[PDB]
Amino acid sequence: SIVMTQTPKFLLVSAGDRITITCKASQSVRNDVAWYQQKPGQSPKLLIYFASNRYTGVPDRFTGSGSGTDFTFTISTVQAEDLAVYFCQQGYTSPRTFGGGTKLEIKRADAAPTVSIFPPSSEQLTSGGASVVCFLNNFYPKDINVKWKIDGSERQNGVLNSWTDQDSKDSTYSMSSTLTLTKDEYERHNSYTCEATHKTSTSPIVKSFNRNEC
Amino acid sequence: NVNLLESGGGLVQPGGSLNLSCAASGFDFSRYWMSWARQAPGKGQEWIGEINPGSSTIKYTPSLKDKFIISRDNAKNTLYLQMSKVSSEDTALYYCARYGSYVYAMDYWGPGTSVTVSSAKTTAPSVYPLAPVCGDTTGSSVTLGCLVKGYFPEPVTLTWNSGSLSSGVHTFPAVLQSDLYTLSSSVTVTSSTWPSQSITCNVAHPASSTKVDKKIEPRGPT
Ligand SMILES: *[C@@H]1O[C@H](CO[C@@H]2O[C@@H](C)[C@@H](O)[C@@H](O)[C@@H]2O)[C@@H](O[C@@H]2O[C@H](CO)[C@@H](O[C@@H]3O[C@H](CO[C@H]4O[C@H](CO)[C@@H](O)[C@H](O)[C@@H]4O[C@@H]4O[C@H](CO)[C@@H](O)[C@H](O)[C@H]4NC(C)=O)[C@@H](O)[C@H](O[C@H]4O[C@H](CO)[C@@H](O)[C@H](O)[C@@H]4O[C@@H]4O[C@H](CO)[C@@H](O[C@@H]5O[C@H](CO)[C@H](O)[C@H](O)[C@H]5O)[C@H](O)[C@H]4NC(C)=O)[C@@H]3O)[C@H](O)[C@H]2NC(C)=O)[C@H](O)[C@H]1NC(C)=O
Ligand SMILES: [Cl-]
Repeated sequence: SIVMTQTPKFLLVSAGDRITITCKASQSVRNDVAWYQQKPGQSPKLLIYFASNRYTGVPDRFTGSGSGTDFTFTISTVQAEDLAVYFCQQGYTSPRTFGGGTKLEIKRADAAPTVSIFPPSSEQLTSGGASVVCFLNNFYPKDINVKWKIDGSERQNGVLNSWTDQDSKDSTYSMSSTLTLTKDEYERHNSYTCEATHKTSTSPIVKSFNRNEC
Repeated sequence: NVNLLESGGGLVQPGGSLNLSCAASGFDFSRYWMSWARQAPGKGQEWIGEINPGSSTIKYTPSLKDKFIISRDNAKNTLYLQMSKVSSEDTALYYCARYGSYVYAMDYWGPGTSVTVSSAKTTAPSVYPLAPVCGDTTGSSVTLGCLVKGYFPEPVTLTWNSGSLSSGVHTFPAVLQSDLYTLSSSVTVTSSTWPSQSITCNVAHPASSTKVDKKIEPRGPT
């Protein structure tokens, strides 16, 4: 089977810049190469076919070129809406194998996270569990660290984190952190804190509550 | 107006069998080559196989040529994928795709149907409303949330006010721990809005026929 080796695997570009992705085929595939774009939460769309032809309705900023084993795909001026995974495919012989993809991320101005903390819901406490939730929303760049403290002591066991894909509309990231205890352990302590460390501030962002006090 | 819609996905035990369907409309199905592809969690797209209009040519990726069978019904405008002897590496979103006229390029892809290969048990979610305490606000807006815990398999669908509220929403990817998923979502509205305008998280988990509405109610000053 023909191998399509796609590079780079990741791209971080500012809006307005030019990007070029490369696909190298393990043997010649004539001009039988297609390029696809897959935005977050959507199915792939065909952009380029027969190596260098734009598919119907594809805007001018997308082009492809190449023949034989060497192929490139270019966005002349990247737009924020172009955030997506891009991948090549050869259609010369079966199996019609895909490249491994390139994830295109957009550079934007720094943004500090908006942090909110939530004690366990009484509905969950009735069932014997206790999850504390911290949302860290609309920040940039993506690298961020969250620390949980219980009565001042760092807690790592029981923490589950999830991250959104970069937003195509504001180019930010968001994150959710959930600390799950038993109701019994939760009631053994009074102060719960989520601390966010991010390049925008020298100081951590600290959100806290006390079970008994406001 | 071209449309493809896959169905039939869901949980299947390892070694079991599952048939996927792909309903087509808006073009002359009998004149087009059709194909299947899949995207496993964290991986790129993988081409599965193709079938020509008359079903006289059917091709597969070698690793799948003995597990999967592709077929089509031109009279019913439907493409099929017969999965058998499935294993954990067959867990993926499965896509059906049309080939463009006289090209081996996939010019229209369906939304996909999710397949999970696992022996973990189907479990219904618990849905928990999240409201701030002590009057916690970020400036002129408040953030509420919804926590969905303890379910299997994916997917859960979460909306706010039955989808009427979509601005200011972050719904986070489900995370698996010890064969159960956690999912959460936050919604940020202006302080004036809530609680005078009610906000409700709606959670659907077809695998357990769970459909839950949880209104967010204050537990602190507003
Ligand atoms: C996914 O889709 C596929 C495809 O479906 C189509 O496409 C989809 C997308 C839809 O549109 C759908 O609507 C379409 O139809 C589904 O595949 C179908 O699955 C059904 C089963 O659910 C199969 O139906 C069975 O067919 C058997 C005969 O099949 C052979 O012939 C077919 C026609 O040519 C051929 O298509 C088959 O591939 C198969 O061909 C043979 O294959 C073997 C090995 O692969 C080769 O060695 C042969 O050479 C080859 N021959 C040929 C000519 O090619 C029927 O026998 C079977 O009937 C039995 O089972 C049903 C229950 O399912 C019972 O109700 C019946 O009464 C009957 O029961 C049997 O009764 C006898 C007694 O008379 C018992 O014998 C006794 O047994 C004892 C031991 O237990 C002793 O041995 C005793 O001495 C002995 O007498 C049997 O035990 C008993 N068996 C059972 C199980 O109870 C049935 O009709 C379709 O063939 C199949 N079609 C295709 C194309 O694959 C698939 O199901 C679906 N999956 C899912 C998950 O949705
Ligand atoms: Cl592939």
